[PDB]
Amino acid sequence: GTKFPKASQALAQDPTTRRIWYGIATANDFETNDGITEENLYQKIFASHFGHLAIIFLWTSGNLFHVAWQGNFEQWVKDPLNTRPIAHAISDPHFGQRAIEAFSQAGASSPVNISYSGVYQWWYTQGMRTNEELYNGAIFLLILSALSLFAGWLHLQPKFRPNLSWFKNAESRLNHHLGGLFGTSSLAWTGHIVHVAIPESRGQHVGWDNFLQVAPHPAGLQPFFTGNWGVYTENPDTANHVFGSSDGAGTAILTFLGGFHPQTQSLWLTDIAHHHLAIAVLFIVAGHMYGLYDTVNNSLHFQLGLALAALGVITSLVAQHMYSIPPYAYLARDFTTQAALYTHHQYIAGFLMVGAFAHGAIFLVRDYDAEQNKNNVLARIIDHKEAIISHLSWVSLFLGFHTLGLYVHNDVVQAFGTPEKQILIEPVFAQWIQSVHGKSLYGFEVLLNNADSITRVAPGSAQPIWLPGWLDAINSGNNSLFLTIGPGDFLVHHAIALGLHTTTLILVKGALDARGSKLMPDKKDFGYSFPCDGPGRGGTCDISAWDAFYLAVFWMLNTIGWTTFYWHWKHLGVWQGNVAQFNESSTYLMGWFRDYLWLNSSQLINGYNPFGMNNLSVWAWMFLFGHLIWATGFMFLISWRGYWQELIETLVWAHERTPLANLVRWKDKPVALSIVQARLVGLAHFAVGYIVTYAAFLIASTASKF
Amino acid sequence: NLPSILVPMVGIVLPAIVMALLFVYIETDE
Amino acid sequence: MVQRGSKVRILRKESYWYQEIGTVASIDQSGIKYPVIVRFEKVNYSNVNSNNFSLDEVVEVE
Amino acid sequence: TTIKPSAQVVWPIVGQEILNGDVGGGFQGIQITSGLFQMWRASGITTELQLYVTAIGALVMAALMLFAGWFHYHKAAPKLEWFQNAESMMNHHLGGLFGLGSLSWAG
Amino acid sequence: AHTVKIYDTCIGCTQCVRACPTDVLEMVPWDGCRANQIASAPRTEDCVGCKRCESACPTDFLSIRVYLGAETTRSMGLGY
Amino acid sequence: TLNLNAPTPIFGGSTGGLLRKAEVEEFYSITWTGKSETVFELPTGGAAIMRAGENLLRLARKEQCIALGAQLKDKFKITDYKIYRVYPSGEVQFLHPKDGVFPEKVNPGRVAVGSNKRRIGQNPDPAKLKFKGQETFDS
Amino acid sequence: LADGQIFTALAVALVPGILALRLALELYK
Amino acid sequence: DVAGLIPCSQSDAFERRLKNTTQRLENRLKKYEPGSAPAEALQKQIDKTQQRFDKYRNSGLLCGADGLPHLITDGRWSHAGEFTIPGLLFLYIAGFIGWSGRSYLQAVAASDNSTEKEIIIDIPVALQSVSKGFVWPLAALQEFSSGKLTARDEEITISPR
Amino acid sequence: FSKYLSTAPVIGTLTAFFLAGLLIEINRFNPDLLVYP
Ligand code: CLA
Ligand code: CLA
Ligand code: CLA
Ligand code: CLA
Ligand SMILES: CC1=C(/C=C/C(C)=C/C=C/C(C)=C\C=C\C=C(C)\C=C\C=C(C)\C=C\C2=C(C)CCCC2(C)C)C(C)(C)CCC1
Ligand code: SF4
Repeated sequence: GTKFPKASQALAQDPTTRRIWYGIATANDFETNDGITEENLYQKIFASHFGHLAIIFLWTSGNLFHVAWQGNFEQWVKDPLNTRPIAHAISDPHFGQRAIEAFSQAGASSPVNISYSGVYQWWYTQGMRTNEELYNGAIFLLILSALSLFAGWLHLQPKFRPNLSWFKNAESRLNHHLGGLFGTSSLAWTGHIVHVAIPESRGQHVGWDNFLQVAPHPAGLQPFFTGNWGVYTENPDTANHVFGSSDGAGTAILTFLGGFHPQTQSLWLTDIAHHHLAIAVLFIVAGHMYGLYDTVNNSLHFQLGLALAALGVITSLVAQHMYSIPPYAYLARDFTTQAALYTHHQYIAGFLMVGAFAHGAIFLVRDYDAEQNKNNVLARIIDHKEAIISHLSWVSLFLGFHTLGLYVHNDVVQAFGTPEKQILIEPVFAQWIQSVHGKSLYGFEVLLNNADSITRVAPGSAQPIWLPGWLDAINSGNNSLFLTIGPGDFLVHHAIALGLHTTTLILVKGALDARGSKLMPDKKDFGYSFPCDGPGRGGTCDISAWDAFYLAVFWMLNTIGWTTFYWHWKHLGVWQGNVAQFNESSTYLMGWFRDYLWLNSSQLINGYNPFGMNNLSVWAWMFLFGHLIWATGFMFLISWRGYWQELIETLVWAHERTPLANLVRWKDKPVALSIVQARLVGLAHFAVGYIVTYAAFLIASTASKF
Repeated sequence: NLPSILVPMVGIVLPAIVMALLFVYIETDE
Repeated sequence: MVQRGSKVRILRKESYWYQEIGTVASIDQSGIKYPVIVRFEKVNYSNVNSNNFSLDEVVEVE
Repeated sequence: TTIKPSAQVVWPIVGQEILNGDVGGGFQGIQITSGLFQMWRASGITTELQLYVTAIGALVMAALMLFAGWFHYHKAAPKLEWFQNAESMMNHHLGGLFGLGSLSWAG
Repeated sequence: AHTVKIYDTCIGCTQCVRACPTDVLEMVPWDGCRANQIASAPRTEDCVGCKRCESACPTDFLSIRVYLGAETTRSMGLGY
Repeated sequence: TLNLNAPTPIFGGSTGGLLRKAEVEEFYSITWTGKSETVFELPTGGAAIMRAGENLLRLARKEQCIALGAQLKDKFKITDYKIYRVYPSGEVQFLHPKDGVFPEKVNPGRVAVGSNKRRIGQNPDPAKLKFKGQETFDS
Repeated sequence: LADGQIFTALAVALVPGILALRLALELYK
Repeated sequence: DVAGLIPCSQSDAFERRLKNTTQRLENRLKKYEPGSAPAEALQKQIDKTQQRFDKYRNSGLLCGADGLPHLITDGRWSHAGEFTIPGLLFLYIAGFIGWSGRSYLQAVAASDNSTEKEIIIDIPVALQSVSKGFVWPLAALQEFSSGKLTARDEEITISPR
Repeated sequence: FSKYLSTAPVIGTLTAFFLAGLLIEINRFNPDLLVYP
């Protein structure tokens, strides 16, 4: 009968330690707050969003303030090809003389980090040149974070609290965001490219002190109204042009060169601007157009579960398109920085997609009404529900037996001294597509390997001018634009498919079995996350919808891991110009053990040793740190509540019976973590361990050999 | 002269108070 | 009405053998609700074979 | 000293016969780590023939114990009070099994 | 405390009552025939939620169901 | 009535019994009349001895009192085990049998509380009770 | 950078420093 | 030349693997007595390797830059021998045991102890389903066209909604 | 005994004894079968 926790009234009467844990676990779980109403819920969400908004801005301000103060951007802009970007200083009192001596690196005198987020390459392209331009963004974001905070506070006050109808006006939000949020922002970013970014890449300084005076083009805005848009197709930059300075600089602000800049190996600024200007137009027009709509509007989980499903899709795209299409100068050449950005965003994509299906299952338990959803599209998947899972179950089984089978087949015959007996399947359907995209390496000789096809010529309106720049790049093996593939790429791609199929099955089944099955017809009555249904009826562990999300988090990490494992190993050879090592060893699993894990861990594992230490001791310590916390998760997942609760009782007895200690007492009675709690806590250790093992290895292995 | 004071305030001094405030908030009642 | 020896299919969807056939041993001939006892070749998750079912939950395919 | 032991020569199929690698002498096989070669050398076994009877003596004693599991249950299985005679069991296992069984090995 | 509900599909077998380790349940006369009996829960404050009860019901889709709720000293099984 | 005091068994032990939960709130007392001087397993450790009695044992949980008398029913046929809950440092005296007869035997005059007039296949979805203080299985 | 611009940054950080103290109280309220 | 692959007759690194394996066996053979049972195992291990290389040299296979033969499947009938006829060879025998279990269980489940003959499987009906398994691609066409390869969804156990 | 040979494990091992031994001889007889000619 204590005041804490406020949001959960029932928890507040629990006299044990469970109260504190669950009071944290049910705090921001607003849908089960005591005495809550729908109108208060929506107004609270809006304000909560501002807090997140402020944090992202502060984070980027923290990404700005520390670089301007302790980084080396001004030093970096001068010759990016050898300077290591500095994240921030190292102020750790436990450091010794020899640890300061090792991390005083990147040409610094005090210890600092070597940054790998790529913000230096991104900010350069955007037009930032000096540390003081950095200092402006952090200060500006500080106000914007406080302005979002004030606004969140503002829209919670009586006179400014919105009504319910405003929050549920779905069509207007899409219209206003593709109008505003998408339309106006993309068009303006083309403007920031042409009014700021492009001049600075051509040696011309444009700042607040002069931006109103210097125009982006010699005689612009007289052709603009008269329809003579073609004047902006004036003289681009020559192949001899040196990025960031005026030796070879042109005057174009809108182009369609295609390919990559020969020096930077990244997109043309003028090319990025036209793309954003064009997409902007598309969203502004579509944003002026406005039974399932009555269902997607009343469930906050359905909207979010699609919003993560949209976020999860485009997060994967960001990883796929940034490694093959580098958009920032020299970002293709900073290989560790190429490695961190791909892995990071791919893991995020896995969480959102898994999360999308997780919140979908919550919708099915608390909001899906069988009688307001009848004879529509939603309830017709529930109709043949047993069919979808059963077929999906088969494909996973099918994929697994054969994909593992081919790898083991190759391994054995290779183990016996006979590599020629391996089963190596050429990715001919894939090799078709690159050849259809213009890659004349595989020689399939149709569709822009065909020099006369109507696609390459485009006899309609003489449009196709991305083609020269593109064809040069697709045949040169100096980038990652449609990388060469062989037997290794075939097997992994089917493994990834196997990973995508097994991960999707559990998440779809979890949502589809959330409301009920034969083993548990009334599952919906117990809510989303509950322990089980006892040892009766054969046993019911891991029967809750939450547990399905929980098991799937193990499968996604494996899937997203295999993708990042594949992407990493392949890139090692290309960056070291010896693609042959990977091509022959990646078709059997011992190669991934000998030439990928063991081989690339040589330096990382020697970050410190009995003879000294180097600048990789953190990564070496973190690697071991990750292994420990990964393994710590196994403890909570294998040993369950009962064992611990009985163990705790002997400690409670011992404390109360020990003089000089008996005198003091706990306020909350000690109890073991809950059944669901342990799964989450175990998985959290496991997953953090999964990443911080991979983060330590990925960064350290590449930073030592380049 | 700036981080040498600041990091043992945020890492040491700050959790000594914000867990002290969040000890008297978890274990008090109405 | 469903007799004794009556091979019936469950319409009560909460049953494990919903949309499956078993024969009726008997019903209760009293004023109680839920009288029908049905036996199946498949066993449920607690490995039993019967319940007091009702007659608005069965069909008479024979 | 130099020659490592090897038993289990592998059959000539796909390349599992490459496990029959050069061990020393005119013999090729899987290097055994069971220590039977250093065990039998102390026991004095110098020709393959002496061992040959043994496996036979290990087969016929396997048949004798399997018949004794038959005979002492299918025909003549003892009383409960024959099992609760612990002191006569402790006397015999100490004296006969560990005592004479090491006395005979001392012989 | 935990919630223990008893539905009208009870066949008066009395197994559940005798399965409960803390004596939370008891049989009471059914009025639809005055010959059947149904279980009743006068001591829900002692239910630990072990679910031993639900395992004892023979009926194909149990008549007594235990939905775990707010925890207290009694329900958490503490000797302390 | 508990008639305290009553003779405790001849036990002498149990680190596994009755620490500072009891003296602040809610401990227990089983009572029976054991028809021998046998030895029996306690829930804390196991052996005390049953008296002729007036037997009495102060336990910690109502769970612990029940599994004692189920053994008294199975292994000793002592049907007279009468469990309690103490005065001021406990709550409600004489919980079992609350109606004078055994709870596996049916007694009229008891109240059908929790008795539900529907099936569980006829259970509503929480969308018909959403944002409402009604609970999905209530009645 | 400079030494003085660092403290002007730390002086304008109090403008987030009072509203989050108010908004989290307001999100609690 | 389906993806730049050169044939194994004119693959130069593929014929290099044959000069690399027996030389490792020749180092294994120079040290031994050339009449010993190691050496009769050392002349075999060359020649069992040899006819494998003279199988893939002669098959018109497409070896890669590694010197190793690869498999092509878009299925054309120039490269049908990689996947198609070794693949449908699985499919014929898979429906054989597939029409064993489809046909064994419908009769035996109409018995008194219908499940002990899943434990103690009768040697009559199993070898019949060996004979009934050989007619698997033809027999199921009059099953589905009559409808007795599936059921209606009022006959099948289906999880609640 | 012959009915004991009709129970599930012995019939699942002796049938596995035969078809596996088919592949032992035919991979000694016809070695290294990647492709059909
Ligand atoms: C032998 C009778 C038999 C038949 C005709 C089927 C038929 C089917 N199974 Mg099932 N299944 C069976 C037994 C059978 N199963 C057994 C014994 C197991 C445990 C190993 C499974 C586990 C299983 C899973 C996990 C899945 C299926 C699926 C399927 C469907 C797709 C085909 C497939 O890929 O199978 C799958 C093949 C396997 C899992 C491997 C082979 C299974 C065993 C080892 C075959 C053993 C045969 C036995 C030795 C024969 C006895 C001889 C005697 C009859 C004379 C199809 C309806 C899938 C589905 O749902 O499709 C929609 C699916 O995901 N089955
Ligand atoms: C059934 C499981 C399955 C799944 C999920 C995938 C998924 C994929 N395949 Mg794979 N593939 C499969 C089976 C599968 N394949 C089979 C059986 C073969 C022939 C051995 C291949 C041969 C193959 C090649 C050569 C390539 C891919 C590629 C891909 C990827 C891109 C899509 C594509 O090109 O599809 C193509 C569509 C298909 C192959 C048809 C779908 C598979 C059907 C359902 C299998 C049915 C088997 C059939 C009954 C066997 C009878 C043979 C007989 C007719 C002769 C994608 C991950 C490409 C890639 O790696 O891109 C990066 C690529 O180049 N696949
Ligand atoms: C299930 C886990 C769990 C959790 C989360 C809690 C939580 C709590 N316990 Mg309880 N308790 C538990 C189980 C638990 N308990 C168990 C199993 C026992 C033994 C039976 C106790 C016995 C107990 C007693 C006697 C007391 C608590 C108290 C507390 C409260 C204060 C935290 C504390 O005093 O830790 C103390 C921390 C430690 C013992 C860790 C050792 C610290 C060493 C010396 C190193 C730290 C020194 C270092 C310099 C750190 C300085 C950092 C700074 C510079 C930033 C907190 C609510 C207190 C309370 O309730 O007040 C009324 C209290 O008096 N607990
Ligand atoms: C928001 C992201 C962010 C992050 C992760 C960091 C991280 C760090 N800062 Mg930096 N800092 C930031 C923003 C950030 N800062 C901003 C916006 C400013 C200008 C106001 C500063 C001004 C600053 C100075 C002067 C110094 C640091 C220092 C440091 C380092 C040691 C810790 C410390 O003393 O902080 C002190 C932090 C401040 C004085 C201001 C922080 C203001 C941000 C917005 C707070 C964000 C809080 C975050 C959301 C809380 C989440 C946890 C909580 C909910 C439990 C550490 C690397 C020290 C250093 O450089 O060591 C080498 C140091 O001397 N920071
Ligand atoms: C051509 C080709 C190809 C492809 C293939 C494919 C694509 C296929 C698919 C497939 C399909 C698309 C088909 C359809 C199907 C569907 C369904 C619907 C199915 C079902 C099935 C069933 C129904 C079965 C039955 C049976 C039998 C038959 C026997 C046994 C029993 C059973 C019942 C199981 C490849 C490249 C590889 C190679 C080359 C050529
Ligand atoms: S404790 Fe775990 S295993 Fe036991 S019934 Fe609950 S969920 Fe199942």
